[PDB]
Amino acid sequence: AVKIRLTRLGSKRNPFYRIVVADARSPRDGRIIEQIGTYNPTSANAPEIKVDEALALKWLNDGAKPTDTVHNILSKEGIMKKFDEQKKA
Amino acid sequence: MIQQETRLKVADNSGAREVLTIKVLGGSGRKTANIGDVIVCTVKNATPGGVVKKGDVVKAVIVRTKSGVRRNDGSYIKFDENACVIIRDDKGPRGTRIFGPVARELREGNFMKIVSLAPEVL
Amino acid sequence: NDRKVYVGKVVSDKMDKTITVLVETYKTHKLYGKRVKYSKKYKTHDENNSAKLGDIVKIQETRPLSATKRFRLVEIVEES
Amino acid sequence: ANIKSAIKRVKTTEKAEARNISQKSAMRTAVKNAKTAVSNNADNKNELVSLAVKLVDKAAQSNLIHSNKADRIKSQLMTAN
RNA sequence: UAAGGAACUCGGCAAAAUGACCCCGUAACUUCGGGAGAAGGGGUGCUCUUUAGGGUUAACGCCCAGAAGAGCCGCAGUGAA
RNA sequence: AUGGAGAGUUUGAUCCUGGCUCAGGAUGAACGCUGGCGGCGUGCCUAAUACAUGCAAGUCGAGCGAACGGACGAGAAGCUUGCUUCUCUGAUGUUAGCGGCGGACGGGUGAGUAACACGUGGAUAACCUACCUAUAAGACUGGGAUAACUUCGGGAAACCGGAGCUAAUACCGGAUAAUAUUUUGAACCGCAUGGUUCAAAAGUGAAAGACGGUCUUGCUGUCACUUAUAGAUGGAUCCGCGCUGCAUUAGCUAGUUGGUAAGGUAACGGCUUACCAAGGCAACGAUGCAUAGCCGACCUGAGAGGGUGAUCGGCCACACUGGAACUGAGACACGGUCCAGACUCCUACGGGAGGCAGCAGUAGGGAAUCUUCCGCAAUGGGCGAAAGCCUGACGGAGCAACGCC
RNA sequence: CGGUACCUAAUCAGAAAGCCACGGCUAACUACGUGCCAGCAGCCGCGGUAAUACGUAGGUGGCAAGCGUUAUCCGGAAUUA
RNA sequence: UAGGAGCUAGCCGUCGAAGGUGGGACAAAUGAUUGGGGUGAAGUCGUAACAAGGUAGCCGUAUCGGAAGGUGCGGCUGGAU
Repeated sequence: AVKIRLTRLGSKRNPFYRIVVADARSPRDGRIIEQIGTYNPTSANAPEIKVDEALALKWLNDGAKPTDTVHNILSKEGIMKKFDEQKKA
Repeated sequence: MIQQETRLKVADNSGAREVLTIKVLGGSGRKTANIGDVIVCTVKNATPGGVVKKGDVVKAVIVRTKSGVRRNDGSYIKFDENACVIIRDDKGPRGTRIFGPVARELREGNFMKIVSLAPEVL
Repeated sequence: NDRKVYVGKVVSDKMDKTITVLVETYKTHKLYGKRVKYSKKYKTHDENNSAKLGDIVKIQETRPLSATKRFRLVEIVEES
Repeated sequence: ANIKSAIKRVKTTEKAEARNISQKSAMRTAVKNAKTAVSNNADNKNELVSLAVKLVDKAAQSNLIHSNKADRIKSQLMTAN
């Protein structure tokens, strides 16, 4: 379906993911629906989680699914933890 | 019953289409050839491209005659047109495909390559 | 909503309810900036042979009722 | 080096089309005769549709036909009805 | 007259093949006339409808058809010359 | 308006005019000669030439038949006191089917295509949509087969030709409600037509498993199932404009040109078919020819801008060729089917097969452009709760000063 | 990928730049042959026994793992004004 | 019975890709030989034009001569007396 993924950047052996929620029928670096935020877990300490969680309230409620690695940083950073009450509507 | 001056359609893909027979190999005075005999012949009509070119002097083997053969059990087989196949003087063909059916007596002259390539041997 | 509602003026009403209005405006050479008049007729379907000769017909686009019939009639002003 | 799906699909679509030419041919049976027998004000001039509008929605209740084609059927069927 | 098809012969000599009518099409070259029936293609019996021609027109009926449909028969329908 | 000078060149000697030439940048460059190391990109531009081999799309016992092996209590002992040699408890796995999904994704190529193809701006009162998410209708009934097993045959072959059998959440018949549907009236713009209640013959779903604990089940959680809305996806249809050149291409079309009726499409009509007038299209160069995927993008220009596409992204077209269909929500399907063709291959000669423009590799041509490389660890996708497999996508290594620091 | 990268120490001043002219354009010159010959050659041109230009060799010069040639688009160029 | 209806099958005619030729058209390649042009050497002959270049040019045209040139008729000066 339409789903959040990990679309990367950066030079050799160094990724810079900006997340994208888009269809699974596209390639991993293909044309998108929405580039929400970035996620650079590859640092010395931080995962550098920048998130604009306002639009997960839309797409996860009418068709978008978190998928098995983009699902559990939301359970880690707390993006879906705010959605936990927002899914409790 | 192929003699001097008859025209045979060519039944392979070597680039010849029509061939005119010059001699029937065999003995002195041998007048007619039939299925299985080797003739020497000119190409009177070639296919563009193709290995053999117009005006060449080749030898062929006769498959398919109109007055076909008698076999030992008194059965006969006739065809509707005279055809031939250009050979490589070791009884290999010069083309690579054979079109049309082919008489069984081609195996007695050891033309195994022709007999294999043909759609069904009759 | 609506559809596109462009204007024109007839040239030749074809036999049995096909009028052909004329649109023309002014395009430029962008290398030069000098504009020049140019024309592009967009053929309208007349529903009841409403438009006449001389009429500065304002029409409105539709989806194709036929092979050419992309536009339908709203406004007709005069006749010669 | 064709994989086992291509040799499996050709036989299951041999039998699935045998299930598709089961009912669609039986529907194209029905549009050959129940179409030809609803007309001309027959014995069942208004009751023949209880098999026709039955079966053209039997094609619509599965993946046999488009529903707008089933709407296209009732367009010319119930105009006669 | 099987198969072959000018291999005959000084030489395709002789024979074979073409042929009527209708319809389609037709080159180079030319003194603009022609070439030209160029070449090359297709059709043709009988019965019934018919809308309709030449009309036999009075009209389909009286014959060929206007010529279109649907059929029937034979290996072959200008079935011979 | 951060740019805009140049060097020479017609004599016996000048001014003008003129082309021509070099100085300066860049290249997927390549070649002669040279060559330290890292950090980096790019990597057949020719033959859309032909291909050996490897080899690249799968998926699930938590569907249910099978059948196999088989742990599993496993007797009496086979007395060689150790195995199962028997039975059934037989799991899990194997099979190999039937089954649902996927096959249209990822990947590759620019031949065709000078065009709505692409770009860009609109529009559908002509739009569709499996799965996903939410919304409600709810899951009644009967069910044969059917591979598997047995049986006959071919052929070294390959893989088939026949005889009886087998389960299902597979499958098919019976009635159930819906903005279905054509018959009767009240909304406004886009003439036709719409708009949301209307009110009516109608219309039919249907799937049951492993199981938390219960109730030897119940909301069916799981994951579906089929009925009426939506959200979404991508695609369709219709008009603006940007879109090569030749008149040593001017007269172009005749289902054409408008309309008239049937189709049928998610819808439209000349789209085809019977009818009507020759009309419609045109020098603003229709027509035709030749050439070329398009755009973003690159690049240098003071700006006026216009040339490249290896790049790197978005869209279109293609998958030996040329046709026809099936299935599927979505195909006229790059490792589906049939037909026809051309090439190639195996043969025990009876008939069998194959389509590297998926990734390396081979030959060819070329001046020349990567290892018959590694691993899926990450990501990302596929069916499955998950685990698992597939990754020749991807992430890396090789090799090259070809180029940047 | 990968014990690769990195860090420690030991190490010798260790083992490493190439190329075209030195005419005027343009900064980098002089001798041997050489006798319009070999040959260079971006335009003008050098060599006919005293060549800075050829070919032979030291300096330098332009700048570095490149240098030079070849071909290809643009500026220089307002010869599409 | 499987007779109707349908279906598999059977025929029967519309449209078909490819094919098969068939004529051409168009395009490219090649062809014994040839005839215009360019470059070199200008080997050769003549000296036409530039000096009123020994007997001013120039155009359109026409004719002869291998060519240069020869002449003739209209027009032009881009010419001496």
